[PDB]
Amino acid sequence: KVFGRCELAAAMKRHGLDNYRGYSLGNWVCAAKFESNFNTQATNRNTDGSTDYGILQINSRWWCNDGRTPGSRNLCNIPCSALLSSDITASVNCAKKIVSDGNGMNAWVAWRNRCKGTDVQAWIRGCRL
Ligand SMILES: [Cl-]
Ligand SMILES: [Cl-]
Ligand SMILES: [Cl-]
Ligand SMILES: [Cl-]
Ligand SMILES: [Cl-]
Ligand SMILES: [Pt+2]
Ligand SMILES: [Pt+2]
Repeated sequence: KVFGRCELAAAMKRHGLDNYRGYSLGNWVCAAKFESNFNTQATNRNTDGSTDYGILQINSRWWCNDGRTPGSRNLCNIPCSALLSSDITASVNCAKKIVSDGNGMNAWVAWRNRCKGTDVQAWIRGCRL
């Protein structure tokens, strides 16, 4: 499913991401925009052979099992395919684990390069939340 901006904000808010570990909702929406363009079914393969899945492009080396990433750790305890659902629950639950990890949102390269230090509140402007 491809979310609308305000639709995704609302879903993220419901699932407890607004200010999770100090990161305002705009940060999460901005990350989703540039990671996947709000498309739950996005996948991208990396040169190391791992793959990134879903709206937040969560990586198979560490976080989910795709059956083809040798020495994957599956720290979120889920098949990677679960991350492509139109229900964002699994993505959100796993993102919460990732962002608690030490590096915070710098784990998402597009957040670091495209959202960090910007007016991220613009991403929720106009929405009913
Ligand atoms: Cl919930
Ligand atoms: Cl929940
Ligand atoms: Cl949802
Ligand atoms: Cl929902
Ligand atoms: Cl959730
Ligand atoms: Pt939901
Ligand atoms: Pt939830």
